[PDB]
Amino acid sequence: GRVRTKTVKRASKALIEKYYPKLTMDFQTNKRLCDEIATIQSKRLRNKIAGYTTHLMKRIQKGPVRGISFKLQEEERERKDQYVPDVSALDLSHSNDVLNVDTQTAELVNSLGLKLPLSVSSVSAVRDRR
Amino acid sequence: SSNIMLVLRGTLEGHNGWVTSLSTSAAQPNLLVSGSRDKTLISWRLTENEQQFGVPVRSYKGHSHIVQDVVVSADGNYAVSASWDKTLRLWNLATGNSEARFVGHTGDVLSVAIDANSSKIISASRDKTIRVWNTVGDCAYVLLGHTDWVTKVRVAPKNLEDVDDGRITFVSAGMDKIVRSWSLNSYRIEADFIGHNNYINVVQPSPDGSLAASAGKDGQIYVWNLKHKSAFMNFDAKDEVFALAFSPSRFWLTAATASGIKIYDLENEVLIDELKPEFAGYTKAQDPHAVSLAWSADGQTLFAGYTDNVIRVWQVMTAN
Amino acid sequence: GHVSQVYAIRQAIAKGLVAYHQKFVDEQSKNELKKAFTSYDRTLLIADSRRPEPKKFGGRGARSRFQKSYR
RNA sequence: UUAAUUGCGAUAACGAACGAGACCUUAACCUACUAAAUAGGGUUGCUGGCACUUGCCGGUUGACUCUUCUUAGAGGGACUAU
Ligand SMILES: [Mg+2]
Ligand SMILES: [Mg+2]
Repeated sequence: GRVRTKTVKRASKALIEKYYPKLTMDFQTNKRLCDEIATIQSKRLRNKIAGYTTHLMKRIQKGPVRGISFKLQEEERERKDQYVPDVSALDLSHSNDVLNVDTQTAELVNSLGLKLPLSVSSVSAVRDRR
Repeated sequence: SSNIMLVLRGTLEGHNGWVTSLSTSAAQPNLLVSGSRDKTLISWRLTENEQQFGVPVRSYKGHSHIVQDVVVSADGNYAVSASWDKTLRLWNLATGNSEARFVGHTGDVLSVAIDANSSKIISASRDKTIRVWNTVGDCAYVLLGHTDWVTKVRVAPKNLEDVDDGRITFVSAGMDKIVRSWSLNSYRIEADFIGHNNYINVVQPSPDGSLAASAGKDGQIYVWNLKHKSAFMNFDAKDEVFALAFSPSRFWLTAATASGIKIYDLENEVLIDELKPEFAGYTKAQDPHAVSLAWSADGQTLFAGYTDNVIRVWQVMTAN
Repeated sequence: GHVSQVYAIRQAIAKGLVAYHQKFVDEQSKNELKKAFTSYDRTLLIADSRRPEPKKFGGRGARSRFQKSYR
């Protein structure tokens, strides 16, 4: 019946979010780090805190996880977010500068008074039986 | 050139914790002292007979906590052990009893260094300090200058310095992200080395004593000159390099990455071999990496102490 | 008591043999002794963990109650 | 899911407080430290007996020495560690 209640989980989360570069995979080194970088009153709570910190560190090493965040992970997320493809995914870069439509939006383009090279195709108004 | 292959020849089972450090004496080639997380040292006698490369000789109990760094004496009859109980222990390699109990570090000791001669003991501890002791047990010097933990201190061997100087030069590094040089007789500072993005995990002067190799969390291995006080080269390991070691015969750097053991050929600035033993029943994400590396006196065998409580020896077997 | 003393001598003799072999004889000898011992009645080298439970009020036993009446 | 309104979470709910947990006493483990004629041990004295080989079981508040057990302080240890 070990569930590691609020205090240890929150303290370990803050420990990771403020000290990820210094934390390691090993329990004993992280125990010493918990001793020096944080003032845990007792020592059983210190051991529980270090153990959950090691568990969360192992989970992070396996991959990215919900809830906790740190400088390196958010920087990586931002760098991945800033990805913009050099090649155009619009303006008819594919299908040899031709995009397929039906009659209705073709008349939409016509009534808009714009040239807009198109390609008509009936949509076979019979609907799938699903 | 130098088509040199190294093959695992034996496994030295018997420890019960991660084999944190290894040491070997030049005078005595068949003895190997290894300290582990089981708070004990083990002396191994090497047998060139069949599968097992060595034979444990004596277990050195007397340490309350993790044994981090182990150093044997120059003669090969004494061994100094640094442990996580803030104390150092001097052991007779034959009697098995402890001679001296060095006390005074307020933080658990992470590394210890032997003098080139049998005069001074250099110890690095978590209390951000370095301590210089006599062989009796008292502390002679308390060297400061590091604002954080000092993880590794191993002495630069005097090769041909002028004739003779009677000056003891070594290096120190840790979580201060710096590498410092120290000179002893007196017993004061020397030049600095600042290259590491993350903090330094381990440093090691070359066997001659003119190249210093440092490593850290980011796997950025740096090679510097001490007698010239300049950088020599820089590589990236791209994993967690736990420990590293020069080689006596070849111009090589073994590096204990979190994935395996790389060897870097220094003259060609290119890695040549990778060492990854074959385990069973794992998930490929927690394979036992290396924490201790030690070459033989000649440079023919390599001892690697892993996290699975095992020493594995790779013997150099040049398959043409 | 008697049998507790006997088990104490058992463990003392075994541990003395093992410690002496470690201290002055050899490693393999001590390891072989430990293999012969621990493969048989682990208590031979490891002290027993069980110790008596303190008694509590409301019952004549360490973890027993007295009786109920209900009427 | 937990022994737990213990957590993972989903969410017109957000942040919190008491309880639980944490915390103290006690029981373990400490051939690691400090030590001890108000606790023990070794060597050696001075003796008793049996053996006769230098050894066995004893006695002495005679000396030197040690802390493994007995103590009690600072600490270590387990955090479900791998
Ligand atoms: Mg009863
Ligand atoms: Mg004691």
